[PDB]
Amino acid sequence: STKLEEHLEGIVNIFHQYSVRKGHFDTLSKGELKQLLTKELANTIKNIKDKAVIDEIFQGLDANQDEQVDFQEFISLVAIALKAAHYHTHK
Amino acid sequence: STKLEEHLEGIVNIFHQYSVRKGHFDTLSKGELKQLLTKELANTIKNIKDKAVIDEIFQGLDANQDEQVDFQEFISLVAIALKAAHYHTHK
Ligand SMILES: [Ca+2]
Ligand SMILES: [Ca+2]
Ligand SMILES: [Ca+2]
Ligand SMILES: [Ca+2]
Ligand SMILES: [Cu+2]
Ligand SMILES: [Cu+2]
Repeated sequence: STKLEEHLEGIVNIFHQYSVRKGHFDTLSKGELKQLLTKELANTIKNIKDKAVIDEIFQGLDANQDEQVDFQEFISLVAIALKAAHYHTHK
Repeated sequence: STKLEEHLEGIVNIFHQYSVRKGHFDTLSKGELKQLLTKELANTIKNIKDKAVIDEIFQGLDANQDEQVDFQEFISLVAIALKAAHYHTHK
């Protein structure tokens, strides 16, 4: 409804377009995370292509080591991307 | 440049339209946070026009106790609001 709320809805929508693909409809496997990062965060994260970088993000986000990133764990990634977007407006 | 990246930039933009108003240009006073919450999140968080409700959210954000919500602290509100918006798409 407000522009902020539309941004919140959009982030949720984008999570879901990747989370539905395989396995649990509401969590991201590593493959789904990889597709999300590659496509949707291509200009935000350095070395986004490199394989090592994705295994390491994935391990960092998977706080309970069940090999899935749930919505709550995914929020840590949004936090990282928000800080960088903030940095980017000033630099 | 991606849709996700635009949403993240849009969130920063909205933080700045309130943070520049008074005192430090890059942090939110309780006054600026009040305005932001009531105008931009009016449909996302329960009963946000009560005085008691605004005060609670400010204190919870201001984690080092310096009377400002800087952008890093503001990311916690974004996290709260994302979880709320996620809960609402399924409920
Ligand atoms: Ca999945
Ligand atoms: Ca997990
Ligand atoms: Ca300010
Ligand atoms: Ca503070
Ligand atoms: Cu969901
Ligand atoms: Cu700023």
